[PDB]
Formats: sequence, C-alpha cells, structure tokens
Amino acid sequence: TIKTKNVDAVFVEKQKKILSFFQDVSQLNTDDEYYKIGKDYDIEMNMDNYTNKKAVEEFLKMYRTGFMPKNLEFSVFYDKMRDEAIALFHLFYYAKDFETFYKTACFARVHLNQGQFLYAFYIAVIQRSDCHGFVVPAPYEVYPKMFMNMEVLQKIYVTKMQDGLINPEAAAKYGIHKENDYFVYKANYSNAVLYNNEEQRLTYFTEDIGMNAYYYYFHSHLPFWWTSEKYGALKERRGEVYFYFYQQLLARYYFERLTNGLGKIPEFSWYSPIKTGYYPLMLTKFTPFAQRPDYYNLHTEENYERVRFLDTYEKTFVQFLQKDHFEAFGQKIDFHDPKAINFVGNYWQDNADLYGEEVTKDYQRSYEVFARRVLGAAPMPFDKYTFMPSAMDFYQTSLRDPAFYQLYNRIVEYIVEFKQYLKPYTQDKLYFDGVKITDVKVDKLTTFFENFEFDASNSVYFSKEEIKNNHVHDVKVRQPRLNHSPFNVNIEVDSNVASDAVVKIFLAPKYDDNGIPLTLEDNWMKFFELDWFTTKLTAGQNKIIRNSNEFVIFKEDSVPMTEIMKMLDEGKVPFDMSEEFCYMPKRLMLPRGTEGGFPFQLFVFVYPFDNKGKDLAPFESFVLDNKPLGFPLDRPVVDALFKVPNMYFKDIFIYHEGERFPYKFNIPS
Amino acid sequence: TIKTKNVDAVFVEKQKKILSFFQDVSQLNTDDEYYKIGKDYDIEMNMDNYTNKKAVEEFLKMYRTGFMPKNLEFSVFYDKMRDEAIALFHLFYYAKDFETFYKTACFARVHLNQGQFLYAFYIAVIQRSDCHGFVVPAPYEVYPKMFMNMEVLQKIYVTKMQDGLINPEAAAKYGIHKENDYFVYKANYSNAVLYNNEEQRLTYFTEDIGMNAYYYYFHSHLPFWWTSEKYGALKERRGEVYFYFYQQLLARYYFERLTNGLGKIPEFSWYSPIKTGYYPLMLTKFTPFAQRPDYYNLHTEENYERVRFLDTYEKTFVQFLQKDHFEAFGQKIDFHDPKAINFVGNYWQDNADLYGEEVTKDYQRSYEVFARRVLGAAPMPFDKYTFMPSAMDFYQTSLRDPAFYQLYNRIVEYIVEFKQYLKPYTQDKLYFDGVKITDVKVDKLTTFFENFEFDASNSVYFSKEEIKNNHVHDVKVRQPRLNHSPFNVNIEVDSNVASDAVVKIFLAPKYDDNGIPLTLEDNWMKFFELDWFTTKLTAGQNKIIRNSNEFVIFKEDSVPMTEIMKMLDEGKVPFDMSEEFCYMPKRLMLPRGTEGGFPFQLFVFVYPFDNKGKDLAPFESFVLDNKPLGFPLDRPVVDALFKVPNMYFKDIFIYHEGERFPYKFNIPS
Ligand SMILES: *[C@@H]1O[C@H](CO)[C@@H](O[C@@H]2O[C@H](CO)[C@@H](O[C@@H]3O[C@H](CO[C@H]4O[C@H](CO[C@H]5O[C@H](CO)[C@@H](O)[C@H](O)[C@@H]5O)[C@@H](O)[C@H](O)[C@@H]4O)[C@@H](O)[C@H](O[C@H]4O[C@H](CO)[C@@H](O)[C@H](O)[C@@H]4O)[C@@H]3O)[C@H](O)[C@H]2NC(C)=O)[C@H](O)[C@H]1NC(C)=O
Ligand SMILES: *[C@@H]1O[C@H](CO)[C@@H](O[C@@H]2O[C@H](CO)[C@@H](O[C@@H]3O[C@H](CO)[C@@H](O)[C@H](O[C@H]4O[C@H](CO)[C@@H](O)[C@H](O)[C@@H]4O[C@@H]4O[C@H](CO)[C@@H](O)[C@H](O)[C@@H]4O)[C@@H]3O)[C@H](O)[C@H]2NC(C)=O)[C@H](O)[C@H]1NC(C)=O
Repeated sequence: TIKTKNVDAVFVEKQKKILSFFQDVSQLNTDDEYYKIGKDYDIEMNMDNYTNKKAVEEFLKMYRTGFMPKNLEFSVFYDKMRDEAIALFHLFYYAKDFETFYKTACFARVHLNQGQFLYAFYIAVIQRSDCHGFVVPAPYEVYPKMFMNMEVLQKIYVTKMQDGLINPEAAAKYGIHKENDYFVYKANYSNAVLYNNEEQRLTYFTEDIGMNAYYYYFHSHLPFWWTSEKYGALKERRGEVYFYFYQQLLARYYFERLTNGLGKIPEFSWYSPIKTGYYPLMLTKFTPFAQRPDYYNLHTEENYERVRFLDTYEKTFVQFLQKDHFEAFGQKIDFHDPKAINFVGNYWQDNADLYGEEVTKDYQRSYEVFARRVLGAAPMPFDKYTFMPSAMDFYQTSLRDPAFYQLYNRIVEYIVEFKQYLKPYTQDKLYFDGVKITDVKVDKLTTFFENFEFDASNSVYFSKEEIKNNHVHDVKVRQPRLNHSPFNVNIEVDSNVASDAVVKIFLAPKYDDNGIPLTLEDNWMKFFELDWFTTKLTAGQNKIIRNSNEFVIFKEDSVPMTEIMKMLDEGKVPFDMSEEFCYMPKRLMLPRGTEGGFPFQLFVFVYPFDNKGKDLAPFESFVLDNKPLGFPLDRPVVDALFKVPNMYFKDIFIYHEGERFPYKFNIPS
Repeated sequence: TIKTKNVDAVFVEKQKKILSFFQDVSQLNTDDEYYKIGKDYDIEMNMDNYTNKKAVEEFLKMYRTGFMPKNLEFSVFYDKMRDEAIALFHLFYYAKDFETFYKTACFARVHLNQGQFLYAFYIAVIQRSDCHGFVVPAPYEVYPKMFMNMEVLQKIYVTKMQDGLINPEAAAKYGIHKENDYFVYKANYSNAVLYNNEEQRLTYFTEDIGMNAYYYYFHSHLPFWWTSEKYGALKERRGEVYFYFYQQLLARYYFERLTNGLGKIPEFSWYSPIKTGYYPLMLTKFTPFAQRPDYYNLHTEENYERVRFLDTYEKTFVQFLQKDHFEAFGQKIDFHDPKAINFVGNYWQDNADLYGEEVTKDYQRSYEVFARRVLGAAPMPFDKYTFMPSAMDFYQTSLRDPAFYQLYNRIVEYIVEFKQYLKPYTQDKLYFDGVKITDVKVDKLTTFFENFEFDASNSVYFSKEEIKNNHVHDVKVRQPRLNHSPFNVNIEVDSNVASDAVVKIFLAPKYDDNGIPLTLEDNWMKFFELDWFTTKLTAGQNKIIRNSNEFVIFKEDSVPMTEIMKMLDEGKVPFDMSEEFCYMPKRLMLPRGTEGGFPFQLFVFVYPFDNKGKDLAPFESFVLDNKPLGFPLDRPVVDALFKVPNMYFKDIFIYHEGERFPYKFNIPS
C-alpha cells in the first residue's frame, strides 16, 4: 500500500552508500569504511577525477584558509558559510563519476561541519545526473531538532541519559512509551503550551513536518545562488516558477486562515512596528532561537542600514513599474511582454540568472536574505560563524514564523503589480469550440487528524558501544497530522468533434470575510491548482472520473530510512520519494474543514491539447504546455470576458471529522 | 628647535605684505599703506592686470549689486555668500603678478566683509603659483573667536574694557596673568564646565586647536567648489583623496574613543532622533551658535524637504551599488574597476570634478551641505546674509561636534560598501621576493599634556591710538594640549638581493571592546598611517632606524606671527609652516595613553620602489607611488592571503605621564 518500484544489484549498493550518510549524522563510526576512506582521502592527488579543474583548486584554497568548525550551526544566508557550501557543492557536482563522488563525501563527512555537509550533499544528490532517480530521506529524519519543540527534545535527552525509563508508568503520563525496542514520544504543537496571539490557531499547518519538509526540498531542487543552466528551457521561465511556488503556497495558507476565522495576511512597513510576535520553542546545540516580541520596531538602531537597503530594493521595483520599458542588469525589459515575469521573479530573488552567472557573489545583496534577517529580530552576528538563529535562517524552519508569510505575501503582491500590465484573456483565447462542461459532482470532502511517526534518532548521541552494535535507531516522535478521505471528481463534458483536451482543477474560496461571493476580478490569485491531466473527447457526451489519490501535484508520505533498508533487500524503492519528493504532501491538500462544512469552490477548465510545443520535463514534469503557470489564472480577469462554456464553477463544502484539536490525541490515562 | 629655512629681502618684503593682512583683522588702520592703496584702487581701470577679462567683469557686476556687508558672519555653505567668495577668489587668482594681487587684496580688506576677505585671501595664497613657498599664520591666530569658549573670550573682553587688571591677585584666581607686556589667559576644555554626555571625555581632542586648524587647511588646499585641474595628476585621484582623508581622520578619532572607553562611532537615521547633543560654548559678535539637545528629532517639519533630498542622494548610491555598472553624470562607471574610487569620492563631496567643471553651481545641491544644515539644528536662515551659525557652518569648528564624525563615518561606510567590489590583493602583489622582516622594536610610547600659548589678539578691538602705536598683539591664550615623547622604530630586514624599497608604518587597535583581537578582514579601515619612506637594501641583514620626528605625515606647531616677524628680520621662515602647512600636528600623533599602557598594534610594510611611473607632487608630496593611498590597506583584505615575509605586526603599548586631566593644569595655586 506504498507505491513501489523495482531495482537492480548496482542500484542497491549505491543507494546504501548514499543512505549511510544520513544516519548518526552528528557522530563518526571509526569502524565504518566511509571513515577509513574519508580520513586519508587526498584531494590534490585526485585532481584528474573532476570535470572542473578550477573548482578543485578553489576548494583547495578555501580548505587551507579554514572551513567553518564542527558542531557550530550552519545557515546559507551568511556569506562565508555559503561560500564554503558552494565550493563543497561544486566538488561533489564535478566529480567524474560515482566512486569519486562517494569518496569526496567520505572525506567531507569526516572533516567538515555537519550541517554544511548535509546541505551540500543533499543538493548534490538531487543535481547529479547519474544520481537522478535515487532516493533521499525526509528532511525531518535528517534534521530532527528543527522539526520539533524543546519539550519533546528534552524528554528524548532525559531518556537517553537514563538509558531508559526509571518509571514506565510515570513516563507514560508524559507521553513516553517503549514499543518493542523503540522509544515513542508524543508531541503537541506549540499552541498546547503557548497561545500568545491568534496566529497560534494555525500551528497544525505552519508547524506541520511535511509542509516544512516541502519548502526545504523546494530550495534544494534549485537553490537561489545557482544558475539553472542545467535545467535548459526552465532557465527562461525561472522567475515564473519562483512567483508560482510562492503564489500557490500563500493561497494554501490563506485557506487555512479562512477556516480558523482569520482573513487577510497583514501588510507591514520597514519603518513601523510589526504586530504579531514569534516565540520559537526550538533549541540549537549552542543557543535558543531568537524571539520577536509583539509590536517589534523593525526600524531600531541596529537596522538602519539594513532598512535603507531593503527600502531601496523595493523602491527600485516601484521605479520599474512606473517606467514600463527600461534597461536594467544588461537587459532591455518590457513590462507589456508577459515573458517579463522571468526578470520580475529573478529580481525579487536575486538569483544567479538575474546576472546571467553560474553562482551568486557576496556584493550582490539579496533582498530575501536581509529581509529575513531583520524580521528574524536576532542580535548582530558575533562573527562570520557565530549568529543567533531565528526560524527564518533555515528553510526547514521558515514556515513556522507568521512574519515569513507577510514577507512573501508582500513580494507576491509586487509581482501582481507587474501583472496588471498584461492584457486580460479574451473570449477567443479561452473558448473551446463545441465543448461544454454540463455537470460536476464531488464526493464528500472531509478532513481529519491522524497520528504519524518519524525516526528522530539523529537528534541523539550514541555511545561508542551503540555505534558499533549499530543500535542507532530507537527514537520515534508520534504526532497528529492533517489528512483527508480520498474523493472523486465527476465531470460531464459535451463536444461535437472528438479531440485531445487538457483538464485543470483549481480550489478557491467561496466568500470573503463579509460573506460576499468572490469575483474573479479581485481574487484570481487566491485559486489553488489541484490537478491537471489530459483526456480524449469523443463526439457526444463524456464522463470523466478523477480521484484525489491520482492528482499529479501531490505526493505520498515518505517512508522512514529503516523501512527503505528493508525494501532494498527486496529490490524495491518508494516511488514518490524518487521522482515526486518535492511535491506537496497529499494529506495536506485540503484546509481543515469545519464540522458544518466550510464553503469553497472547485474550478474546472477544459481546453484543447494542441500538440507538445513548449514542454517542461527537466526541472518539473509539471508544464508539458505552452501555457503560463496557473493558466488561465496567471493574470487579471474580467468576469464577463472570461466565463466560457468549457468552464465550470462548483460550490463545495469541506467537512471535518473526529477530534477537532490535535492535542486531544496526546492525552494520557 | 624650529626647522628654519633661509630667504632673500625680496621674499621678506612680499612676506611682510602678505602677513600685514592678518593683523587687527576686524579694523582699519587708516594710516597704514594698505589703506591708501585700498581706498582709491580702481578695478575697472585695471582690467588689463588680470589673466581673465570676464572674471573681472563678473566680479564688478556682482560688486555693483553689493556684497555681504561688514561684520556679519561669513560661511561658504550658503549660496550667495559662496558665489561672492568665489567671485573674489577669481579676482585674486587671475591677478597678473604679485603687485596686482597685493593692491587687489588691499581693496578687498578695506571694502569687503572680513570673513569673506580672509577666506578668499587664505585660499589665494595657497593657490597662486607665485606664492608657493610663502607662509600664512595659524588659522587659530586668524580666527581666535572660533578656537575658544565664551569664558576665555569674556575674560579677554573684560580686561580690554578695564584696560588692565583692577586686582592682580584676583585676576590670578581667574587664570589671568601679566607676563611682560602680554596678558596670558589660561583656558580649560569645555568638559571642565559641561558634561552633557560621554563624548565630553574627548574634548581635549575635538577642541584641540591644532586638529581643527588642520581641517581648515585641508579645505583650503582644495575647496570642494573648485576643480582640481591645476593639480594635474591629482585630478583622476580626487575621490580617493577625499575618502582617504576622512578614513584617516576617523581611525585617529576612533583611537581616542578606545582609550577613553567609548567604542564605535554610533550610526543614525534621517528618520529617527539622534542621541548625542552638542552645546557650543562659542560666541558670534552678532549671535550664539545653535544647540542640538540630546534626542533631537532630525525629521521635524522644517527638515521634511532637506531629508527627502538626503535620502534620495543616499538611495541613488544604493542603486549604483546594486547596478555594478551604469552611466552616471555622463560617464560609464564600473564598480570592479578600482579607479571608480575617483567617481565614488567625488559623488559624496559633490565637488566640481563630479561635473567636470571649473566651479560648482547653485543648483548642484550638495549632500554634505544639507547634512550639515540638518544636523546643525539651526532655525532657517533669516535672509541670504543672516543665518544662525552652528559648529558645522565652518571648517574651523566642525570637529567640535560629535555629529561631524557620525556624518563622515556614514559616508565613509558607504564607500567601504563599494570597496567590496574590488578584488582583494593576492600573495603575488604583496610578496617582496627574497626580503623578510625578522624583528621590529619600539621605544616607549608616552603621552603627556603640556601648556601651549597662542596670539588671540584678533578677538579684541583696539583704540585709534593703540592702532597707531601698533600695540595690538598683547593677548595670549594658554591651554594644555596633548603631546608625546620622541620614539624610535628599529626594523631588521633580511634580503639576498640589494634594491630600493618603500617602508610604510601604520598604527591600529589590537582589540575591540570585548577584548577580542582585531581580525584584518573586519578592521582594515581602522589603520592610521604614521610614515612613508624609501631606503636602499643590501644583501645580508640591515637595521633601519626611524625617529617619530622624521615621520613625513606630521608637522611641528606653527609659530606665532609675531615670531615670524622676528625671524624675517634675520631672513628666516619656519620650514613646517611653508610646505608642511596641512599635515596633522605631531603632538596629536598618538591617542592619549593610559597609565598602565594601552594596547595597540604597529604595522610595518616593506615593498619595492620599482621606478616612479606616476608620483604625487601636485597638491601633496604624498604618494610618490603608483600605489593607491593607504596601500596596502586601501581595500578589503583576506587574513590568509595577506600576511607575507615582508610584513610585521608588532604589539605596542601607549603610556601616559603626569596629569591625566587637562583641567589639572589650570588650577591656580
Ligand atoms: C572561551 O572563549 C574564547 C574566546 O572566544 C575561546 O578561545 C578561542 O578558542 C579557539 C579554540 O576553540 C581558538 O582557535 C584555535 O586557535 C589556534 C591558534 O590560533 C591562531 O593560530 C593559528 C595557527 O597558526 C599559528 O602558526 C604559528 C605557530 O607556529 C604562529 O606563527 C602563528 O602565530 C599562529 O598562531 C592561525 O591559523 C590562526 O589565524 C590563529 O590566529 C589554532 O591552532 C586552532 O586551529 C585549529 O582548529 C580549527 C577549528 O576550526 C581548524 O580549522 C584548524 O585546522 C586547526 O586545527 C584553533 O582554531 C581561538 O584562538 C580562541 N580565540 C581567542 C581570541 O583566543 C575558547 O575556545 C572558549 N572556551 C570555551 C571552553 O568555550
Ligand atoms: C579649569 O577647570 C578646573 C576644574 O573646574 C578649575 O579648577 C578649580 O579651581 C578653583 C579655583 O578657581 C578651585 O577652587 C578653590 O579650591 C581651593 C582648595 O580647596 C580653595 O582654597 C578656594 O577657596 C577660596 O575661594 C572661595 C570662593 O572663590 C572662598 O569661598 C574661600 O573662602 C577661599 O578663599 C580662601 O579661603 C579663606 C577663607 O577662610 C580666605 O580667608 C582666604 O583669603 C582665601 O582666599 C577655591 O574653592 C577648585 O577647587 C578647582 N577644582 C578642582 C576640581 O580642582 C580651574 O580653575 C579652571 N581654570 C580656568 C583657568 O578657568
């Protein structure tokens, strides 16, 4: 009941070497051969084993100067740390073949900082062509400390320090149980100990382990600091991809807001206090994460120069808008051209493609970075390697901070400003000659919470003894997560001539906060894409059934590594972990319903699938179409020029079943 | 012990003529020759005595409309006043020969405003090529009102009104003595009577008459409003000079902070209040200087327009930074080119070379001018001629205001940002083949205070009789100033191959406030240049000895103009007044030490003096090198790629002897 895939001899060996690097991540097994290789591995001597002579040499210059020390906390948002990560990445990426790649990782495991290494290695496995189709573990199994509050962490430490339970019945009262040879820890979301404002209503979504894993994967698939030359025709669509990822996410987030009675993400000002604080319960081996109190003055002394930069970055965009056509960064740009999204997105991201370069440079200040830093409310870094981490210093923690959504909402709104320059689609562009959707029905939509466990053993240090006996996997975290029942969408379509067609499904809200029905005019960016697929219509009447379990845009829960070691002994590999790893998890498709049925709408659009003109398959198997991302809702709409027979809006209601509140799953006795 | 130099009777005559203008500056001896000349001198009639037809006619058109009247305060920061000052400057500068120049000045002295006259005269003498080699007295002897508090000034005034002392022994209690036919007045720094913030710890430095006089010399050697075409080579290096002057000044000042336990120069915002006030104790014959209380809100109604200007001026720069390469002011500028420092500096000073013009124009609004006005806290000028002066309307007083250092720290920092586009030097450019420094040794470095007197006679008004008999020199001010004992520096070098070499000496802090050692990466701009020189290396081992009083970047105290008359009778002039006019005074070379010995470091650089492809001899006898100013600390450094055998960092300690506190010298007993 987990989507499998079969696998040969050479594959399993490599995959085992790859997975070796994600276990006991913060320690070293002296007896493991990865260590014997690693200790003595000579990079200079091996120079002929890399595609890029200057990458080896650049790495070597940095490595003698000195890399970040071990145990210190790694973040890519800081110059020196990132530069070392990139130098390391290149070395992984330009290794002639697997053997060389493997050995280089061995050395790097042994000699360099843990976070820096996993960061670079993870990315490398995703980017190397010979590695395509291999599997990596879930971010939460690799970095467990970042996916869980203190309370849990500390129970784990205590149990480990005691080598078990002094009182099993007392431990039980704290949600700690022995299940055969596992220690299982129940975990509440933070609102169960902290309700310091209404945003805490959303913790089952913002603290969700999958959602946060999802953002991490997105970063890794194409990090901002690197070109996208490797992905070919997506290079000319990179900005579009950046807008759409964020647009989709904020729609999804917004949906969660609506169902907990919260409305719009609030606007903010670099020159004013920001309302909602963030009080993180994460610990770092060396420090606590930094808090932002409520009404925090973003314009305090330490931030003056920072705010001057950020304000100018924005103002420079506002200038672009005002002048329509202009030259910036070596490019004549026209805001009338829909292709300009590429520039717009690239600018807001300060990625390598903005400059037409392979890697970004220190003097090219990113807006995202400094915005993250200021809103993170940290004191000034002590030095190049010693900073006070906030949620927004890591891709694995960002979604936890309401301020993150404020920051990307603002960015998305500026891109929407650019999108106002595009002419709206006319009838002719949308009309599907002789095709009409006559009905849509939907099975009941119910959400519900359900326990989920993940391997949390990397959070813990084992003894020399335990590392040798390989007893390194006995810590699991149990947590209630959002889920929903599978559902069919029944679509009835009429057409004169048989034809190849594209079907698209979107989710959007039905009402604003006041209970007025949504116009497309104001609300086209609040539509969330559920699925696209192709069918063949016949003359007459058509019945199209599509199940939620088969929506192209979502993945299944990933499998724990231990379960993957099991499968590799059988020649099996978890399919969704191989090629669908960076999709949103299925269980989070729907926002949490209400007991009464919260009102939403399904938008179904059917259009002709002409041929395979402009065709994305290098980055994402997403857009085998000539069409903008989120077509037909990638620009302003006029309600009356828009609605055509091959469109259907269906009113639907999202229900919720069982326990309403995650914490009711975590009570003892 | 004053460095002398011999001269002929033609010089003495011209020199006496030049000096005559600085006697009794606020009055007219209608008996003196300068009067007879001045009264009747017809300018129109003498048009053929000027290199520039239209400068004469421009002047005479200005003069018929009317110039700034007598007695009112002049400052070059106000449009109409500047333009009259320049108009008069041209007249002085284009005089055919000395005779013409002299008669012209006589006219200007009798008929024009005295601060206006003096300002132009001073510059003219430095600028006229036929005046190179001449001596001008110390600015504190010329504008003694600017170099002393109200307290001393009032005592001086009281003594003149009474025509002496009613009570010798009561006078003594007030720090007033008669020695010879002189009145000596002791004077404290302002902190002995005012302690409104911590910045008052530093008034022996910021109130130092030498330091302030220094800044006025710097301005006079190259006014922002005038092209540098007359200095040839320096033109393509003007911006670099501007940066270097402030960078140096601020390193020196920062050192005074550290020894007084005060740390970094605070940053500010145009949109926020600024913390540290200034409460000037200086008097204008017409008005009091403006006060800025602590927590002065920069952004009040009267400043809304000026602050919109400052902000765009800054932001345009942030945009240049973000753009890297761009066309500004009719020039394509590239930020990876180190030579762009010319444009960078010019942009911040808004000097004539920014526009490639002879003289700046009214509509070319200056950033520094408007920062000075905003921070000056004055109410709006009454009219074109009537303003409420602040320390920052004058070069003679600017250094007295903590806000001065914050303004230029601000500008320097923005320049540092651009410096990040420069590639750091490699091993290769810094490495002296076969040369190594084995040791550096320093004599004890000690500071101490000793009394210093100056002629303050210009602050006082004499009677018709006294003006006749020429008893007009009788007022001296006695004030403790910082000084230091002479010290030697032994450099021991090894070289296999004999050759010419440059030796450079730099001073720097050793620790921040936390007492962590300065890394070069962060702290390269906190280095202060003490000395530049060349020697001949031989095969083997050499000892290079250099005394602190051979240091090229510093000068001895000026001698009073009275003593210059004594000397001119022997046919002598003091050397350091003639060609070392605008260096910092030697006594202020070192920061005030502590009695336990404050930790600094001394940096010593030795590199080949190859040829002299391009060397500075125009304004400054300074960089006889193709090397950037502050080479090799003119751009960001990499600790690892930096240190080579021909560099030496030595830990040094700065002591202090006798009284720690200046006021202790002015106690009567
Ligand atoms: C309490 O607080 C303090 C203050 O923050 C902490 O003190 C710091 O501790 C760390 C140790 O954790 C120290 O780092 C070490 O410094 C050693 C020496 O530093 C300098 O020398 C290096 C070596 O080069 C020398 O070569 C010759 C000798 O023949 C000399 O000519 C020359 O002077 C050099 O000293 C230089 O490369 C470097 O630039 C330093 O200036 C290092 O030997 C050592 O390096 C090792 O460790 C690295 C770990 O990342 C690794 O990259 C390297 O490969 C190498 O093996 C190490 O880094 C700091 O010096 C020290 N700071 C200060 C200001 O004193 C203290 O740890 C903390 N205590 C507790 C309990 O928390
Ligand atoms: C620069 O800055 C420093 C610091 O601010 C100044 O230093 C201060 O100088 C003061 C003198 O001006 C000094 O005050 C004296 O202190 C001594 C020692 O205790 C006293 O003997 C003096 O008292 C006499 O004058 C008083 C009023 O002026 C009288 O009340 C008093 O009576 C006394 O007179 C004598 O005493 C007899 C009374 O029985 C009388 O019969 C007899 O005839 C005497 O005349 C002063 O109080 C400060 O103490 C000193 N501050 C410090 C911290 O040291 C310095 O003056 C400033 N310099 C300049 C040039 O401006």
